[PDB]
Amino acid sequence: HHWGYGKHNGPEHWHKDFPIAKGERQSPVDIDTHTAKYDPSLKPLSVSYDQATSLRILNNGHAFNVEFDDSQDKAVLKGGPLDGTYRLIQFHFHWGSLDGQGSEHTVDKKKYAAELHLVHWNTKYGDFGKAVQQPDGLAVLGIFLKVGSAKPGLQKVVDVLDSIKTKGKSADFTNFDPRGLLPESLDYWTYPGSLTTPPLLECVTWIVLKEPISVSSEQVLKFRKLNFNGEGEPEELMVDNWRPAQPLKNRQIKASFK
Ligand SMILES: CCc1cc2c(cc1OS(N)(=O)=O)CC[C@@H]1[C@@H]2CC[C@]2(C)[C@@H](O)CC[C@@H]12
Ligand SMILES: [Zn+2]
Repeated sequence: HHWGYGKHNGPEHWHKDFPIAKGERQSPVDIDTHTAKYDPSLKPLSVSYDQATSLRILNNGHAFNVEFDDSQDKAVLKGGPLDGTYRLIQFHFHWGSLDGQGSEHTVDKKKYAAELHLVHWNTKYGDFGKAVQQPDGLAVLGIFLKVGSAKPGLQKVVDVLDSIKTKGKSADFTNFDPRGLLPESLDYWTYPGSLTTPPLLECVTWIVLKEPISVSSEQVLKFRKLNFNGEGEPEELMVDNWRPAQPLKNRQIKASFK
């Protein structure tokens, strides 16, 4: 009876195994755009993905991860609120059963159809497992998806999903360029928070882009054909794999823009 997103093991249950669920810097949150404060002094984001080396795509039973070779500085995030250099290790998404829900963060209570998480770790901690133990260990770039025009740079991801339908399946996934998933603007909101799934560690500097990307109805429909279950187990569609907004508590969300 491990954690998931169902009635009996979903977000309202997680605190029993992971009491930090009720902690002081949990994610996601609602971004109240009127209350976020512009922070001049915030630096421009630097996203350097030209040498990114994707390796594999994996269905892990709650999402699918596109994993990268993070054994050298090849794809890094710097600047913004960040001190130092953070290396891209993977990206994944959260999405809904309907276009009207699926994002983890909300904007003035608005839910998007999905949310992309580009996960990076602070190189001063040597590797990802040590980084998640630190309050400034990770930087996650969050990008909202709305349904409209297709995102051509997403299509290679969509087309391999048939090969990783069930939990534990993986496939080769080389030469994928994550620059094709970024919106035009890098304007962002930032706040200190956590992993959004168990173990809910409070190790993340969240950087959430203001501008969503558009994906087509057919693209997000293909996400919804994935399974939470393993092969040969009863089929449960991988949909609504999002945690709802958590209390902001004693945090201020900062904006990079007026
Ligand atoms: C930031 C991406 C991330 C990493 C991890 C999870 C979840 C992720 O999603 S999210 N939405 O970006 O927060 C949950 C499983 C975690 C993992 C970090 C590494 C571990 C903590 C392992 O040491 C033990 C369980 C693993
Ligand atoms: Zn995530």
